[PDB]
Amino acid sequence: PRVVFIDEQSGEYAVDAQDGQSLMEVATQNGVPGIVAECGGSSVCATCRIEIEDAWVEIVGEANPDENDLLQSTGEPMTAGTRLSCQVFIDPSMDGLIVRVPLP
Amino acid sequence: PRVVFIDEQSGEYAVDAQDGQSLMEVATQNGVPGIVAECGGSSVCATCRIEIEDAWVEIVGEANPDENDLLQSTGEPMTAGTRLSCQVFIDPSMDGLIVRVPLP
Ligand code: FES
Ligand code: FES
Repeated sequence: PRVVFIDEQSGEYAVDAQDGQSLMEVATQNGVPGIVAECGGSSVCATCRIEIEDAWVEIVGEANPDENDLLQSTGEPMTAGTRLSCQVFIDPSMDGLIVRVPLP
Repeated sequence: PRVVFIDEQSGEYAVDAQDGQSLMEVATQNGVPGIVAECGGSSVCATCRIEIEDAWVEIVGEANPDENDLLQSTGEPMTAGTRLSCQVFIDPSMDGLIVRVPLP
């Protein structure tokens, strides 16, 4: 599936993901700046945090409870589309997904 | 990933799924009774309906707008877990997923 990453300082990365890859894996494997897997997908580091662009927020689904716990406690206020990219796994429904990378 | 289908009359089917299969595709390919894909995954026939069970309800996420609309229009019972299985796609987070198959 096609996944787009908004670097709102520089433009949109378009990557071709495979099914079952986590969003964080598709970013770190395609050199998308701003996503780092410090804790390796354990919902501790919150460094992989991404923002689902509005149209896709219902598709992707709200954050899991562990995500919601972490994202409401570590740093920036979360919104409807805020997710840990390590918790979002690519699948056919997500072809064309647009996500924004919280950046500098 | 492992998926479990409850026939509440009969027991629990256990199936090994692959990433990127829809849950409906998992049910129909492994002979899980009560799941029919009449419209073939276009959110019309609603004969693929399931109910996510237990703590999987947050993991999978609520129904998408097309599912909610269809489940409203057809008067189908909808709980927090109610999904069109054709709209739910297997990915690594769902290993162990338990869903209820509404049966007779
Ligand atoms: S990689 Fe640490 S929270 Fe996602
Ligand atoms: S197959 Fe018809 S709505 Fe799922």
